[PDB]
Amino acid sequence: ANQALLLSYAVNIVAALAIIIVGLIIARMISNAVNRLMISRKIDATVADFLSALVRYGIIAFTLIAALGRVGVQTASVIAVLGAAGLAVGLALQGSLSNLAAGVLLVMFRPFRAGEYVDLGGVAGTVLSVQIFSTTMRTADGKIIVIPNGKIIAGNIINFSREPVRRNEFIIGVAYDSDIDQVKQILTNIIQSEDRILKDREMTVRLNELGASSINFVVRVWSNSGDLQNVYWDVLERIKREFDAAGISFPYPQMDVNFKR
Amino acid sequence: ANQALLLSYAVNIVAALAIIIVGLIIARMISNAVNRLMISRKIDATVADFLSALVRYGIIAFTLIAALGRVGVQTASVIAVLGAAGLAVGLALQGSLSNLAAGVLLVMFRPFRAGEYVDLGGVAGTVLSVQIFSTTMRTADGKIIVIPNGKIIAGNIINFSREPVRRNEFIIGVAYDSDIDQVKQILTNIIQSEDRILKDREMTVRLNELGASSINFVVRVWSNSGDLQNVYWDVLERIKREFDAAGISFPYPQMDVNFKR
Amino acid sequence: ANQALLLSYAVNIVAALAIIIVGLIIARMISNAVNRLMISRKIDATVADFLSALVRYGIIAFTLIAALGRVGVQTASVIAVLGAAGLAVGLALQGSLSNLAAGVLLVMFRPFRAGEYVDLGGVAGTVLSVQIFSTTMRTADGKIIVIPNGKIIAGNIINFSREPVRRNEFIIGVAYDSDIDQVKQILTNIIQSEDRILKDREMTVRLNELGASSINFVVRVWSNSGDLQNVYWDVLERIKREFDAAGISFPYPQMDVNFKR
Amino acid sequence: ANQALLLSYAVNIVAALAIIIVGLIIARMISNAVNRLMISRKIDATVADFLSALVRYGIIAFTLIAALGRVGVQTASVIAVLGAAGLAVGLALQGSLSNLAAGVLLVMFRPFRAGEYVDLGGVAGTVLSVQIFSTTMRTADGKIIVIPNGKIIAGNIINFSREPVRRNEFIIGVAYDSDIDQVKQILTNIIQSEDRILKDREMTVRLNELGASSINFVVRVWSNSGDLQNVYWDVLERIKREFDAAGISFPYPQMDVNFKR
Amino acid sequence: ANQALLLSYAVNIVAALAIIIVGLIIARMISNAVNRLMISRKIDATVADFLSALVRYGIIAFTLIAALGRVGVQTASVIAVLGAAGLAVGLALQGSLSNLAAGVLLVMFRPFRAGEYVDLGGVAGTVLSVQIFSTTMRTADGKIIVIPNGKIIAGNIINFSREPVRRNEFIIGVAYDSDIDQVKQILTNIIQSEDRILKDREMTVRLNELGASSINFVVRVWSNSGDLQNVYWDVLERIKREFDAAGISFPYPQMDVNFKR
Amino acid sequence: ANQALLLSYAVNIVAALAIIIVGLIIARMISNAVNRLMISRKIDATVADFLSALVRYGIIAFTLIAALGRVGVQTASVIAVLGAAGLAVGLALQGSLSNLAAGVLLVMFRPFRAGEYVDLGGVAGTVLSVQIFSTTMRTADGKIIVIPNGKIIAGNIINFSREPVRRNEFIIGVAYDSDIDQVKQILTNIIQSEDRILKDREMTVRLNELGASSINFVVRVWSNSGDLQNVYWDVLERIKREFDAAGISFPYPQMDVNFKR
Amino acid sequence: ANQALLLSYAVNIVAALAIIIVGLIIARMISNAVNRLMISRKIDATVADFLSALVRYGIIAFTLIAALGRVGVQTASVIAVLGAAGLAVGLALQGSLSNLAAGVLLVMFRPFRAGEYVDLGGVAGTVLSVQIFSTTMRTADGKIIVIPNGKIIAGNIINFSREPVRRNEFIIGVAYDSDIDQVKQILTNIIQSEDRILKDREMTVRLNELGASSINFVVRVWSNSGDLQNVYWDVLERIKREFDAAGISFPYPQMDVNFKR
Repeated sequence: ANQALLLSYAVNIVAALAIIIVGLIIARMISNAVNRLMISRKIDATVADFLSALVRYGIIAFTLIAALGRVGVQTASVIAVLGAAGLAVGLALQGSLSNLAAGVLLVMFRPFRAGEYVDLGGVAGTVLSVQIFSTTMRTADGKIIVIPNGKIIAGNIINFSREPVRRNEFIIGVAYDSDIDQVKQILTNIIQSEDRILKDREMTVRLNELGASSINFVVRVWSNSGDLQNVYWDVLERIKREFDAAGISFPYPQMDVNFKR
Repeated sequence: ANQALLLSYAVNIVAALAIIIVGLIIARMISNAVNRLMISRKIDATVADFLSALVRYGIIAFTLIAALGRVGVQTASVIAVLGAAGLAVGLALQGSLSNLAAGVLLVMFRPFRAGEYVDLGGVAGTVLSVQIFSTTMRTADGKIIVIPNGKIIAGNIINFSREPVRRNEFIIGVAYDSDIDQVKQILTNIIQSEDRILKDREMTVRLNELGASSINFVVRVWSNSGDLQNVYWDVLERIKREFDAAGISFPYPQMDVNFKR
Repeated sequence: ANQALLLSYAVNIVAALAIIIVGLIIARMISNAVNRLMISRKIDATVADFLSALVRYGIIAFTLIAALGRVGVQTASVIAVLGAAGLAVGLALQGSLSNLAAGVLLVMFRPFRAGEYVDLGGVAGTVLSVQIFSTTMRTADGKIIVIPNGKIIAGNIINFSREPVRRNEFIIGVAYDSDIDQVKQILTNIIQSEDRILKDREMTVRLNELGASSINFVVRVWSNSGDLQNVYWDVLERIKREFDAAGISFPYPQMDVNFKR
Repeated sequence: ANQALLLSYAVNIVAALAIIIVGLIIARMISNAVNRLMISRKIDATVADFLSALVRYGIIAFTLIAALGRVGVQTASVIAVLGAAGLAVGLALQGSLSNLAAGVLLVMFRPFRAGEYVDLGGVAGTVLSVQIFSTTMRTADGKIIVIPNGKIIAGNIINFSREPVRRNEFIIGVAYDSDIDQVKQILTNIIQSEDRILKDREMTVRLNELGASSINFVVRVWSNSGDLQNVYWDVLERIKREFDAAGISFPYPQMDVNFKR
Repeated sequence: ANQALLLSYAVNIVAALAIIIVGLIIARMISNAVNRLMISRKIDATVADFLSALVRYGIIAFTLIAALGRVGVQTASVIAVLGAAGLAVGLALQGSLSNLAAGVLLVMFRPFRAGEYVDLGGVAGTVLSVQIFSTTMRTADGKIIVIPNGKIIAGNIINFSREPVRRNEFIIGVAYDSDIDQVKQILTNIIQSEDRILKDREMTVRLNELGASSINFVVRVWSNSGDLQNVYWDVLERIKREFDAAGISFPYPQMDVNFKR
Repeated sequence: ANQALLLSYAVNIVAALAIIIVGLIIARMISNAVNRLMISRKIDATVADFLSALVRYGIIAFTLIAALGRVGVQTASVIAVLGAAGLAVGLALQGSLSNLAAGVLLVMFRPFRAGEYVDLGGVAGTVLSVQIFSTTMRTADGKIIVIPNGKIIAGNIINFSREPVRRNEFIIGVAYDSDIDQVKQILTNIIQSEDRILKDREMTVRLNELGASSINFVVRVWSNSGDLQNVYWDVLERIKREFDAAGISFPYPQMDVNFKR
Repeated sequence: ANQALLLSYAVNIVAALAIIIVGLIIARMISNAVNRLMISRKIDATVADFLSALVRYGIIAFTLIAALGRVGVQTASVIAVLGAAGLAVGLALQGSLSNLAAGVLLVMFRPFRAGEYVDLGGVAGTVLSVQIFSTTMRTADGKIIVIPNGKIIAGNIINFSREPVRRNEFIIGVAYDSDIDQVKQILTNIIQSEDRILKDREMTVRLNELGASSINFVVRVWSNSGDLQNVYWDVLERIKREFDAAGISFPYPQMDVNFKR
């Protein structure tokens, strides 16, 4: 009956039992605290129960393997398996965490605001709100699109309404017989008569190219962002009316045919 | 016959034997408990047996290498191999775990509900149900599509029926000789006569562009989500009837030919 | 001639020799057991021999480095190299393991069954069987396609025959001079005369759009899944016969030509 | 002159020298054994020499750092660097190892055999042989394609000759004036006169659609895999001859023109 | 009542209590310091509070597990879980960190400057500013685009205004009957009359190809970057005027028709 | 003045100083040896100096942290940082190492040889040489393409000249009025008159399809690889001459027009 | 008042204080040295200050946790967090490091030189210089493109000017009535009259195909790299002149029309 080694072993076993008992009570208390906190705010019953069960299982596994290590059982392989499981969970949650970080960045740097008409990688609409994981926008068609923030941060973010002034472009295709200077002066008169077109900005009216069936002119004018569509429609209808009155004819697809027999 | 070192070795070997025996009985008991639990609920026989065999093999490997470590055999390489295998399994299960996390997020944030007509990255249909891993939707054609939740969370989620009001768009192509104001007033009268078109929303009737063979007008009106298709059909048929009665002719593809010889 | 340290060294060397000898016999016995088990069931000779050789090499390396560690040679670098090799093997087997997990999920959740006509990401066919790694389907052409389960789980799974009722769609292009109400009533009579078209489902017969050379009507009717193709063919032939009898003419590509000189 | 600590240090230095000397002789002997084994079979001189040099360098590094650790120099950073290098090599060899695993799977499950005409993700040809890393197929053009097995396992594997019976499809475009029943009965007579067309399989002869310039019929018949092309050619030529004899005319692209001025 | 082991245990427990108390006060002090520093500069209240809470939780977890380790509870599994969480966070923040590094590189090497018209992988505009994470450019249309720096560093960066001289290219399509030397000399005279075209640079005027309906000439001239568009427009209008005066006719799409019956 | 612990500390400090001094001299000697070896063969001065500096810095860091560990400073965090840096370097060099492994595989298995006309994923040319990292080929146009070996190993490798015999295919489009048997016999006579066409291989001359404006025949013949282009040209010119002599007319795009008004 | 354990604790605390003080002075001295070195060469003030701050923070964290470990506080979790941060930084810098390695390889193997006209994955231009991270090329248009070296190493590198001789190809489309031998002899005479066309290289003049409206000949000739464009232009203009003189007519798009009513 040794008094040193046996007492050391008794200390080890009592310490292991204390460790496991304290771990059990700690897991129970933290489970109760988490349940109370989740009750204190909005939460789903099923998801909250799953979360509490998962954290309880984790803590009881921790204390069980700690007691095993104190007893003398090597738990290095169990630690390796737990690390592998944690890495698997991290890889699984990589996407959601990346979306969360992207949402944080979007909140911080404010590339776009609520109620701001923007285009995000092929989808354009007025932003309603930005959440932690994904934004919500309403298209001009009236559809609702929910875009995760990670793919928003990736790629360009076109902000339409950041600049108060935007430029219109008109492609006018008239017949080759039309008088170049006459067309240019008619277009210039139309541009001058318009009050919503900025006068200090460049007003480009030039012959752009020679198409297959027509000669294409380019008309580039700037206007306020909130009036661009109306300016475009007004200038287009005015151009059509003026060309019809002045005899300028928009040509149909031309063709040159040669007869055989 | 030493009394300290030999007794220490005897303690080590007896402890190793106790560890392996306890590990075997623990593996057997946990296997029985898992089998009973899987019997208590719905499970496949083959899959349940494979799962029980895998967990049994894992636990017996744990206790065997623990006994080896207690005896004195270094098991660091075995731990390295087991960690590599765990990492391989984690990488393999990354996709399924990501789908599970995405499904949890879809349940939580509720981007779309059951019975809600939505479009998910090129496929549109009415959602039937959302499971842990994948959703199910029925297309308007009547087909069933099962979409994993990970690729739903990735990319945009178009929700058609979230907004009660959606906008229609009509592209009317009439001949260049038609009277612009007459066409506009006919379209406006048609829009006014329609009761299902919202009057407080913007009712756009403008000349949109000058096409190759026709002048294109744009007609944009809003209506309730549940009547959009009928409104479109009614307005289209009414437009055709009114243009036929009023003499406005939709032009066939025009061509200008010039003869040689 | 010391009696403590030298005896400790003798214990160490004898223990190392015992460890390596036991490792060799254990490797031989497990190799024999694996060979016997592989003989007891279906296996390839070359692949089984390679597997047995690989596991034998692994076990002998384990016991050799364990003996080195017991002797006193540090094997941490060898453990690092073995861990790197295990990680490389895990990355290599990631694809096959992912396919296995996907196959397990396909068995469990049963998105599609054997003999069920489905479309899987661009390939459509009747499923023959689902294996652990890949499925087999026969296309309507008669071809055999083997699809790994991972890419099945990734992306949508269109199930054609899950819903007993599917909807047909007919696009009828008639000349602009045709009477809208006459065409609609002829189509409605044809739909009513058909017994295989469900009457309780919506039977849509509306003017869909105004094409370049014709006005397009939309005919949407539902029918049983096993009769959809025959219903389509019958309705199409009936429509052609009725339009030919009633004088409704399907227009050829129209063109409007204007002569110069 | 202490007798315990100094003797311990002498033991340490002698053990380190023994370790390094034994490591050198072991590296030399294993290098000789590897060289002899590579001589005993087919190998490249340059590649074999590089492999032997690499393994020799690895073993000498192992024994050198082991001697350093025995002396008392901590080699944890060296172990970290070696682990990083091993991980880099594993990532580099991931592709080749994945190809090897894919080849093993292809050998095991036998999705396709030698001399079997298959299509593998856009390339179709008769398989010549399957190696450890890549297969070889000959296209019908006579070209040789070497396909790595990893990208074969990824994606679908279309096996043309697995099913002894395949289905042909004929798209016949005849003028709108042609008699539907007459065309159907002529096609049916042609199908019946053919002996290589399976009679127990479905023989589909229906009006498929109404094209822009013609009405398209669908003819679907099954035949043996080794006669499909000849059956197609024979049926096509027979159809042309019968339609020419019976007056059925395949229409050229139709056009409806309207004159102005 | 032992005096060595019990005193050692008392030292351990007192040291653990000291460690946890010092950890708590250190966490509180560093939280106060971080809050003060964030108050001293621009910061969001919510984000700053979340950051302080996260760092406080991290530090208290560190000191709690340190106290557990001092007491004697093994915390290796907790360390494994914390390492997995850290790896998950690192993978999540990989994108933002890559953008930060790319922005640093863009600042250092200066591929483009503010106010410099450039094209970045499909989007072209004048750069306004470069931030830590993303740049801002204004397109010629007037739109604002925010581009993350990582995708700028990836792929090419076209710098339009780095070179003071750029080359124009004119594609002139004239009828086959036109005189080649006459067209060449007219184009050369037009090029010579232009003062904004560099004379020391190559002035290419050659017959480029034989098109379907015309023979295409290539005109390549260099000019200053700030005058390229005006030079193009002037040369184009001058070419049209000179060809109209000289009788050179730009041909409409030719066609050769042959009559049957 | 203790004689045990103080002497132990003196041993520790002297051992640390010896370790650092030996590390410095070893780093210097290995740097000199590496510089001499790089001088003995072809090397760049800048790259060699950078490599020597990097290895010197690595070795001095190793010995410095080893001396710190011997003194008693824990260097685990430094080891963690060094491991992270090594992993970063491994990820950076992954691409180059993968190219090296792919080049080794290409040398070993010999999918293609020097001077062998092959196509490698969209680029076709005659291979000049294969290096450790990338190959070089000359296209038929005369251009030089350098292809990294990794993307060669990935994807298919089309070897044109591996098979001595390749098959030609001729698509002949003749008018619908032409006599099928007459065309077939003319083509067969042309095929028979050709001596470079293999007679034992299948010589396919069949009516392939019914095109929009012509009936398409398929002519498939085999020939030696070194004469395929000349055989194609000769057969094509012979076919044109024979059809022109025999009255068979290749039809221009047909059109059927119907007049209105 | 014990004299062994208390003196050991005093040694530990004094050693910890010495470690932290030495760490602080070492961090300060290395910060001063780094600042001096960065002053001695070109550097940005902001970036240099950030780098010095980062390295100072790293070193002070190292020494602080070392002092904690010496005192007795376990810092394993802190080491885990630092390792996670290092891995995150490594993943972030992976792209830049890969670009650096690719640039080193480009310098070493010299796939292309400065002033060498090459095409790099869709962009072609004359290379100006190659830096550590990215190259710079000027397109023939005069634009400047900066290409990171990683995407240069990935994918093919087309080197236009490596081969002194390149081959031209001319596609000549003449009417079906033209005499084949006459066209061939005219083309051959044109090829012979050209002195810049290599005579020892193959001069291919054959009928290539039968197009919809013309018969296409292929003309393939080789020339020096620095004269290819001029040779092409000269041969093209000569061909047009000779065909116009000899009566050979390049046909316009043919059409065969058939009249109804």
